Amino acid sequence: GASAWRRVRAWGPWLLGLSVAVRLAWAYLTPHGADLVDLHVYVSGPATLGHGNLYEFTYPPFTYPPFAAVVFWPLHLIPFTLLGLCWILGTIAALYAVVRLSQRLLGFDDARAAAVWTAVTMWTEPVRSTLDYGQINVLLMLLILLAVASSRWWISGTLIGLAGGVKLTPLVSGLYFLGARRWTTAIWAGVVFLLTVVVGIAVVGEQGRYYFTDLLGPIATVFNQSWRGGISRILGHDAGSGVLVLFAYAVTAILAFLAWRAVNDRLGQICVVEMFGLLISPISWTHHWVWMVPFMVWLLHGPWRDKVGAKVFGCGWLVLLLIGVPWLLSFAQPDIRPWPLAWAGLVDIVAAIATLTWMAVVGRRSG
Amino acid sequence: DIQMTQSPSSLSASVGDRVTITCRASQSVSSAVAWYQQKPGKAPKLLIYSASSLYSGVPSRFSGSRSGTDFTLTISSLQPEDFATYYCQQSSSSLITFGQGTKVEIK
Amino acid sequence: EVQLVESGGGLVQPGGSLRLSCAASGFNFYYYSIHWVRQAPGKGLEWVASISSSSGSTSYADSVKGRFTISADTSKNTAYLQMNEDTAVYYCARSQAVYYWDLWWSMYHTGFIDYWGQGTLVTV
Repeated sequence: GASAWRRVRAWGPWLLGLSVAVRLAWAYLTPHGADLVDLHVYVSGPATLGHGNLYEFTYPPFTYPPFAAVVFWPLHLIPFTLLGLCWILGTIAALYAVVRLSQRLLGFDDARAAAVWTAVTMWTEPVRSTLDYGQINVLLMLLILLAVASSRWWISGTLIGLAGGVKLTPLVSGLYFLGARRWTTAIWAGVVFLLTVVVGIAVVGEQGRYYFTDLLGPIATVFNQSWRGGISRILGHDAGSGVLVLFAYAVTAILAFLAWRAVNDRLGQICVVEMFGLLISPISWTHHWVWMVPFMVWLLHGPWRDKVGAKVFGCGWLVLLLIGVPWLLSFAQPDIRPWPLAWAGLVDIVAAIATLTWMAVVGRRSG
Repeated sequence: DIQMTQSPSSLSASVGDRVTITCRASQSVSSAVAWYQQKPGKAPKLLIYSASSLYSGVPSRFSGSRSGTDFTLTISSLQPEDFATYYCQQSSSSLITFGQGTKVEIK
Repeated sequence: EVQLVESGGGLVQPGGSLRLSCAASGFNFYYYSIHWVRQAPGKGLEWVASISSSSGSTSYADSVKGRFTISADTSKNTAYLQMNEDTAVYYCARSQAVYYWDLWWSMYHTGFIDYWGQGTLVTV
């Protein structure tokens, strides 16, 4: 029984050190293995400063706030190969730090167990596809977790503001921070965000206002795993603000609220908040689902570890994420729908809905 | 090391009387303070933890504290005669220190 | 449910060594911490040592002569090993840790849960 689990993590560092060698070989020994198109867009964007426009840019477009351009400006000096070498190492280092933060938030620590966890979960579909393009999701997750784990107002506020300046999606953590009654954190984060907007306006040729105006002014693919994507896939035409999308998001709001009320610890609350944010977002690719690792760790090591439901859900989530159902379906997706194939693009949505319902019911029956 | 000081002067154990005990600390223990109750010949038992969080299952010692570098317990009633010895500690400096403080009944 | 039992009490001589044992039932050591507290006869409580049961043992106060190891998942054993102080009564208790990060990692303890154990009668 427990004898098998004990001896596996006694040699955590070399299984982490074994998968990294395979990961750094796949990129540098396969055709189209180390293109890093997103890192290319990140770097070759701020190069057009002092001449031309950063938004009249194409790469065989840059649609990030000017604060990101200011941040990435001191990156075109370094040769691209060295930066590409360092980026992946930073990514796995951030993942290891995230697992360590989750362990400490539970109430214990173990370096070997964290190494084994990172080695096992490095190849999950969201994490697997995250570092294929060169995205920055893991760093933002690490920043949010560091802000959550801290106890000082200024540290957390500055971390949240800086994380939300570069990308506009990780501003949903304010919902959790208001839920935990940690006031003045939202105020300091808002001040930091406004200073980031001001400096972005000042550094570039007043392009931030135009960027925000254009922001207000494909989604039918199978990679998009949000409500809008699934409704559009089933219907065949764009859903938008339809007569069922309001009910579809409506009932997910109430399920998320009930599930949040069920749990009464930091990691569970932040996991439910991030799941709600993932489900509500209009465009949420599969690489945005890197938040299922802390949720899995909470399922396996949290207070509810004594139930035989939590175990079933954890194992099912692990196998489902490892298999990668939408990636498999992507080979059948038409260019622009047979219903046995169109009805399978909602597996992650139904899994999340079932998890929310189960947590809500077990929270209700416990009073 | 962070020392502790109390005022072992509680007496007369009159039924329904209020109780106040002070644990005067040094340095900064932050909010990592707990209190215990022990009867003669028996092991102690936790009463209040986190310096402001009451436990689950203590009906006769419903109180709190201040957390402003000085800690008090408001034992509103003394119905079961609550004859025991109470202690305060800290668990912040990687070392744990205790105190004193008993209660006696009327003559 | 949760139980803690001690057995290593005796009448050791002024010089030598002895060991203690505090077993458990109904929970797992991987999520909690174990401490030992002693009390001289006619005096107050005094803390001796602390452990994490997941990473390692520290906090040996100033009379540093004990060992205080744990054999996790092997009969749920907690054992102390003294190389000599004075007559007292020793207890074993359980607690939980809380972590915080302010430019560096600091931690404290929640407080020993009501799951205490009865004492021993060691005597030099």
